[PDB]
Formats: sequence, C-alpha cells, structure tokens
Amino acid sequence: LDNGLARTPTMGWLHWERFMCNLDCQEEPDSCISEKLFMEMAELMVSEGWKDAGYEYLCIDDCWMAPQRDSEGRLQADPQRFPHGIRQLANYVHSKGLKLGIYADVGNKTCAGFPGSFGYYDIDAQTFADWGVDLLKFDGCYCDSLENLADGYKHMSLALNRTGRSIVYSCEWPLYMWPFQKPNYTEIRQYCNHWRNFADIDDSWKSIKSILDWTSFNQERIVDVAGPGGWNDPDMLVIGNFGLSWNQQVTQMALWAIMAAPLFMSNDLRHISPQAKALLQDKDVIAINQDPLGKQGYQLRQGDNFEVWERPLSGLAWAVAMINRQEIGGPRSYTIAVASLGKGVACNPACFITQLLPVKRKLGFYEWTSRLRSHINPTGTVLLQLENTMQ
Amino acid sequence: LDNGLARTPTMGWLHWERFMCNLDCQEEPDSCISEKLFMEMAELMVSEGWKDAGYEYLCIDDCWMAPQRDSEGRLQADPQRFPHGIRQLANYVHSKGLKLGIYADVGNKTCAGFPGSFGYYDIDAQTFADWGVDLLKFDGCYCDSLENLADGYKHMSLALNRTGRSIVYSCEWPLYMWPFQKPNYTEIRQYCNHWRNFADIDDSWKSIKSILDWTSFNQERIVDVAGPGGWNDPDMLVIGNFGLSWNQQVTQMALWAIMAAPLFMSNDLRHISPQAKALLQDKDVIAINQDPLGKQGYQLRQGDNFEVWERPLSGLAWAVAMINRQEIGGPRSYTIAVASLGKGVACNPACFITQLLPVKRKLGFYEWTSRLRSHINPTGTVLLQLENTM
Ligand SMILES: *[C@@H]1O[C@H](CO)[C@@H](O[C@@H]2O[C@H](CO)[C@@H](O[C@@H]3O[C@H](CO)[C@@H](O)[C@H](O)[C@@H]3O)[C@H](O)[C@H]2NC(C)=O)[C@H](O)[C@H]1NC(C)=O
Ligand SMILES: *[C@@H]1O[C@H](CO)[C@@H](O[C@@H]2O[C@H](CO)[C@@H](O[C@@H]3O[C@H](CO)[C@@H](O)[C@H](O)[C@@H]3O)[C@H](O)[C@H]2NC(C)=O)[C@H](O)[C@H]1NC(C)=O
Ligand SMILES: *[C@@H]1O[C@H](CO[C@@H]2O[C@@H](C)[C@@H](O)[C@@H](O)[C@@H]2O)[C@@H](O)[C@H](O)[C@H]1NC(C)=O
Ligand SMILES: *[C@@H]1O[C@H](CO)[C@@H](O)[C@H](O)[C@H]1NC(C)=O
Ligand SMILES: *[C@@H]1O[C@H](CO)[C@@H](O)[C@H](O)[C@H]1NC(C)=O
Ligand SMILES: *[C@@H]1O[C@H](CO)[C@@H](O)[C@H](O)[C@H]1NC(C)=O
Ligand SMILES: OC[C@H]1O[C@@H](O)[C@H](O)[C@@H](O)[C@H]1O
Repeated sequence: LDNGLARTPTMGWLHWERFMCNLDCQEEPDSCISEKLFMEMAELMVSEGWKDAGYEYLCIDDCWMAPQRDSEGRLQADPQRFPHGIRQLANYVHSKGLKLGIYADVGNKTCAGFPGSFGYYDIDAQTFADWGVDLLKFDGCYCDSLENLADGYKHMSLALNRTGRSIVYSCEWPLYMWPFQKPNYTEIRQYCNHWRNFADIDDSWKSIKSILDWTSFNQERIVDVAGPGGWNDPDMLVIGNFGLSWNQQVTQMALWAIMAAPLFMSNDLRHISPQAKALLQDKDVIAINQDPLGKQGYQLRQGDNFEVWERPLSGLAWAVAMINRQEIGGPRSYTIAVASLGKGVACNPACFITQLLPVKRKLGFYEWTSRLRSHINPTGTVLLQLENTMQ
Repeated sequence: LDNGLARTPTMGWLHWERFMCNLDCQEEPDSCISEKLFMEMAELMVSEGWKDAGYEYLCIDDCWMAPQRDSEGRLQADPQRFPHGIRQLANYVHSKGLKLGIYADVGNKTCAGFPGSFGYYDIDAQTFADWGVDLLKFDGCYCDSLENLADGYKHMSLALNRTGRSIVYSCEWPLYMWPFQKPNYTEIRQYCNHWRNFADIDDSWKSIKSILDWTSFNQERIVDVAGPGGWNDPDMLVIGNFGLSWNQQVTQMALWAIMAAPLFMSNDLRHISPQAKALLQDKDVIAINQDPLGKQGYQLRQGDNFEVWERPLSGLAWAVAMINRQEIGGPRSYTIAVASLGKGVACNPACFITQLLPVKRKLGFYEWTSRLRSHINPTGTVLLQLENTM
C-alpha cells in the first residue's frame, strides 16, 4: 500500500493468541479483554524496553465491541469492559509515545460474532480515525462471496485513505481467498500494508512448522511481492508463552527475521521470562527483520531434516538460517560452502561471519572458497550474519 | 517378575533417545557410543546428586556390540569403542555405587542390526551375569513370529534367573505383539520387571501426548497389572533436551509419577540446565513415583481440553494431576469437587492439599464439601498431593 507506512515490517503487540475472546472480567479479570489490560500492557511496553526495541503498535484484536452499534450506526467499545471508550484509550496510548491498533471484519460479523463492517466501510473507517486509531486489522469471517470479499477489502482501503489519517492496513484477504481461488498478490499489495496468508498461529511447535512449510512451499508465489509498504504476514510471535521450547522460540524469532514478517508479539508482558524478553528484544535479529532493503528471504535448501534459509540485506550483507528438523537425538553438524550462500556474492572475495542465534559469537573471516561448519540443536535454528569484505 | 527386584519403578539413565547409534568416535568422540561416554555419565550421576535422588541404573542401549560374536560364540563389546570390555565397565560403575544396564534383542538382530540373541539365550544370560550386568533391556526386532517372540522372552527370563545374579528384566514384549494380538499382561508380568507398551519416545510434545493418550485409552487393560516387581513402561524421560517447553517437561515428570513409570533419563548430564536438573531431582515428585504401594494411577476425567489423573498412595494419600491440553491462550481455570477425588475418600471428612508442580505451595485444608480451583498453563500440569486429615 502506497500510504507511506510500513516501510519496514510493523512491530508491536496484539492480544489475540494469548488473551483471545475472554469476556469474563468477573472470574478472569486479569485475562479478560478490557481497557485495563491494554493500559497496563502500554505501561510495560514503555518501562520494560519494548518501545525502545521497536515495538510501537499496541493492538486490539477481536472482542472489543459492544453487541450492537449505537443509535447512529457507529461501532461502540463494550461499556463494561471499555467504559472510557477507544478515544481515551488512544489518548492514553499516544501519551506513552505508542500507537493504537484496532480490529474489524469485512463480513456481516467478526469471527467472534460482534458487528461487522459490511455496509459501514466509510462510517467505520471514519470513526476509527476520529478515535485516533493508527492501525486496522481487517478480518474475513461471515463473507461467503468472493466478490464481496475483494470489494470489501478494496473499499475499506480507500475508506481509510479518505480520512486523511495515517492508518496501517492489515488484511486477511489472501487467507480467506484460498477456499475459492489462488490470490492475486499484486492486487492485494496495492491495497494492504500487510496480509495474512495462512491459518492462525497457536502456542505450538506444530504450528510454527506448518507456517514455515506453507511459506517455503508457496515461496515462488509470495516472496518477490513483499517489500517496503507491503509485507507477507505469517502471524504473531508467540515467544514468551507456554508451548515452545527455547530452541523452538529461537527458530521463530530467526525465521520471522528471514521472512521480513511483521513482528506482533502475543504474550503477557507482565509475566515474561528474562530469556524470552532478551530474544524478543535482540538488537541484531530485529535489525535483520527491519533491514531497509526490504527483500523477503526464502528457503535455499532442504534435505536430511535440515533447512537452509537466507535473506539479502542492504550493503551486500546476508542473513543465513539453518534449521534442524530432526526431533530426536542431539545437535547435528551441518556444513556448507560459503560460495553457495548469498547467490555467491556474500563472501566474494570474503565475508566476516557472526553467529547471532542461539548465542552471539564472531566466527571470523571466510574466503569465497571456504566452508562454514556448524552444529544445530533439534528444532533449533542457527542464525548467521554475513558481512561482505575485501579484508 | 518375582525376583525381589523393581519393588519400586527402576530409576536411572539410558543413552538411547539423546545419543542414539552414533558410532562416529573420530569426528564426534564426546557423543559417540563408547566406554568414555558411560564413564562420564557415571561420574556425574554421583557428583551431581542423581544417585542421591534415586537414579541408580546407568544403562547401555543398542550399538555397544561388535559386528560379530567372538570365537566362543559370546556377545562382545566393540573393541575400539569399549576397549576394556563390559565386565571392566561394570567394575567401574559398581565402584561408583551404581548399577550397569545393558541391551540385547530377542530376534536374529538388534534393531540397529547387531547380533541378536535368538539361539543364544542361555549363553547371553550367563555372559551378562559373568560381566556383572545388573539390568537387561530386551528388544523385539527381527523376530519372524509371535510364538518365537513369546518363547524368547520366557526363555531369557528363565535363563537370567538360573545365573543366580539379580538382573532387572526390561521387556519390549507387549509393544511387538500389539499390532497382531492383544497382550496377556498377567503373563508378561510373570516374566518381566517392566514392559514397553508403546512406540519409542522422541524429543517432542507430540510424542508425550501420543503416549499419554495411548495409556488413558488402554487403561482398563494395563493399570491393575502394575505393582511391585512389574511396571508399565511408557519410555524414557526426555527432560533436559531440546524439544519440550518448560510446561511440557513438567507434564512429563508429573505424569510419569502418576503412572508409576520407570524413570530412565535420556539426556546429556554434562550439559543440563539447573531448571531441568531440579525438576528431575524433585524429591516430592520422585516420592510419588516411588510410592511403596506401587499402585498405578489412571485418568479420572477428560473434557474441555482438560485431563484429571489420580494415583492412590500409601497411608491414605493421593496424587492428583491436572493437564491443560488446549494449546492456545493463557493459564486456564479448572475446578473439581474434592469429593470426586480419590474415590470419594481422599477428602472425607477433609484433606490437606499441597501443590507440588509447577511450584511447591501448600493449598490448605479442604472439606468434603469443597472445590479445588486451579489455573493450568497450556500444555502444563498441576500436580497435587492430598493427605486425609483423619
Ligand atoms: C491516499 O492515497 C494516496 C495515493 O496512493 C497516497 O498518496 C501517496 O503518498 C505516497 C507517500 O506519502 C507518495 O509516494 C512517494 O513518497 C516518497 C517519500 O519518500 C517520495 O519520495 C515520492 O516523491 C512520493 O511522493 C505518493 O506520491 C502518493 N501518491 C499519489 C498518487 O499522490 C496517500 O498517502 C494516501 N493516504 C493519505 C494519508 O491520504
Ligand atoms: C528365580 O525365581 C525364583 C522363583 O520365582 C525367585 O524366588 C523368589 O524370590 C523372592 C524374593 O527373593 C521371594 O519373595 C520373598 O519371600 C520371602 C519369604 O521367605 C519374604 O521374606 C520376602 O519379603 C519376599 O516376599 C519369593 O518367595 C521367591 N519365590 C519362590 C517361589 O521361591 C528367585 O528370586 C529368582 N532368582 C533370581 C536370581 O532372579
Ligand atoms: C532367525 O533366522 C532363522 C533363519 O532365517 C533364514 O535365513 C535368513 C537369512 C532369512 O532369509 C530368513 O527368511 C530365513 O528364514 C529362522 O529360522 C528363525 O525363525 C529366525 N528367528 C527369529 C526369531 O526371527
Ligand atoms: C450481510 O447481510 C446482507 C443482508 O442480510 C446480505 O445481503 C449480504 O450478503 C451480507 N454481507 C456479506 C458481505 O456477507
Ligand atoms: C492481478 O491484479 C493486478 C492489479 O489489479 C493486475 O494488473 C493483473 O492483471 C492481475 N494478474 C492476473 C494474472 O490476473
Ligand atoms: C493369561 O496368562 C496367564 C498366565 O500365563 C494365564 O493364567 C491366563 O490363562 C491367561 N489368560 C488369557 C486371557 O489367555
Ligand atoms: O523465491 C526465490 C527462491 O526460489 C526458490 O525455489 C529457489 O530454490 C531459491 O534459489 C530462490 O531463488
């Protein structure tokens, strides 16, 4: 989308994976979708270094709405759970130097069953702008017509544009197309800042794997369309929760960097380990994800339960990720000629290699003819940065 | 098996899951299957408090053997990887106050392709005893008939008894017949100290779930047969490795205690996190696993992606495990009437409840009228001990 936004992949926090549609503020007050949760999350984003690391957007997902629209046909926040409204929540979020994301649906209802935007695209977009919304995640439930789907996503794109407000437009367009036909990604890019391609992530290694496998299987269709202002969205970072081992967390962080993915954490910032925090706030890994060239990476190689991915970076630098997909035994050695990396450019005539994950370690100078030898933990990833050099 | 052994589930370390069949001592001398590897583990079992916690059996799995039997028709350890021989390794292990387990196969070859014991059961049994072996894991590969399988397991059982040496007998009997026939567990128990029921574990949460799910589905057939001298074997503890989250590791530790399972760690004792070590060495949790009553727990309830398992203990105590099987969202509230726990006797008229996992915390007195309220992490388990108040 040519709106001047998402020139690098968007970074922030989104409630969905970790908090979902918890409406029970009486028996689950700490977990329910309330203005208090978003306020408290905003406070920790500032005080715990998240904003400094680049996580700017505090995002509300589904289940913020009142059951019905008001007497004007405008959306309302739930009166019991958001008694002060979205306007004052946005004011609060902006005073902390952060931005506010919200959620709506192209069909007649949201996925959770709250008012949908069909028939209200212009009204809904304007009320978001009036409230001071900075990002919109637009879902695709309760829309069984292919025509309506495309018309809605296109309509809402222009509807937001006409407000004069700078709002990041996050679409689920391609994901809801697959049941009907293969998406036109050139068209989606024209209208969206980023787009969900695949099924919702959950708190599991199974889910990370299925997202990676879908991406690599479909990469010839999606890689080259990504770039400044328009990114593929493989869904939320789920590091800091419950279902991933340390190595599986490393794999997600490393690969979301390779993929030029928007980085939306879905976790609890009030209850997060020092280890998960350090990984999510890793300067060098975030710098890869945020590289100004904006070229999405890809799977270079697969075989023998190993995967090699690489991403071209600015200044003839490259990020290389090696995944060990064997889920038995111990660390396995993998060797590769550096000439095979970065299309033969990264290390011609030499490169300086620095391991970034699982730990940061300078590996030294590698001649074009030389071999890189490494060891990779089961379900883990080794992430390397290659710096082209004459030295 | 009435040999006076495995009166509580066997505890130790077994190389298989973590170290596999690595024969590359040239490129990987620190992780290949060798005498050195077992010496290093033996030292750490003593020095790092594993033996103190109850882990007594240091066990060799497959890939210790030379390609062929010696000139006398006996099994021999690989001459390069085990240069001093097994008898010498057992001498060393014993001097450390530990016990040595080894591995053989009922068929014509082991699963990795080394000499099988079919036709050599009496020689092999006597060889093991002579070496000072304290445990045998007896695999089921390359056995062409169910009759040969049953006969071999019975034969080796009797052959070990005739040596006069106390040797724990670990069988894979039921696992290898399950595809073809329902096992007779009364019969297996008569011959074995513990028995593998289900597919090999690996370093994954998928695997833990499969094992748990198989066990709860088959519990009517397997729970009551277990007891002192004969245990169901759901396979190795894989805590301390790479594929399990903290909460998934807690689930394995807690449920292996509920199941009265043998506790064979398969990990790298040289490279293990303090968190993993503390869990594996948890006194209170080990004590449940090791309860002298030896009554295997069972799944009590299943619904809304929650499972409740319980185990009767000595002196009118019970262990209760609550698993959260939903793999999305956050810590999830579960409640149950305490009157539904422990067959309605655990908390009549009252019980004191202590949470053991994920952390140790006294919950207090619960009347027979009470409800137990808990928040359980996705893929995690809450493990409790109930003491009847009298
Ligand atoms: C509503 O839609 C229009 C049309 O796409 C948007 O205007 C476009 O804005 C972008 C960026 O603001 C302009 O692209 C270029 O910006 C770079 C900045 O580095 C500059 O070097 C180039 O000279 C160029 O201006 C683009 O020209 C412009 N498109 C048109 C046809 O005017 C607009 O931003 C949308 N939303 C809003 C906030 O109104
Ligand atoms: C070979 O097999 C025989 C027979 O199955 C085993 O003998 C059994 O040994 C156990 C434990 O040593 C005996 O149980 C014990 O009985 C005494 C009663 O005097 C009691 O004080 C102990 O608490 C315990 O219950 C069991 O009775 C005995 N069975 C028979 C029928 O004699 C023998 O141990 C096996 N030998 C080896 C080396 O495995
Ligand atoms: C062990 O093997 C015996 C002989 O096996 C025969 O020769 C080998 C090379 C194969 O080709 C096989 O098909 C032949 O039967 C068997 O008599 C015996 O049953 C085997 N024992 C077990 C338990 O598998
Ligand atoms: C929403 O409902 C209207 C009227 O009931 C219907 O005509 C339309 O098909 C629905 N909209 C979408 C986009 O599914
Ligand atoms: C995809 O959509 C774009 C923009 O609407 C258009 O230029 C192109 O023809 C479409 N591609 C195909 C093959 O339909
Ligand atoms: C099971 O095995 C035991 C011991 O061999 C025997 O007493 C019993 O008859 C067997 N039962 C069945 C169902 O075959
Ligand atoms: O999307 C581009 C990529 O396409 C892959 O199929 C190919 O193996 C890579 O070399 C890379 O060029």
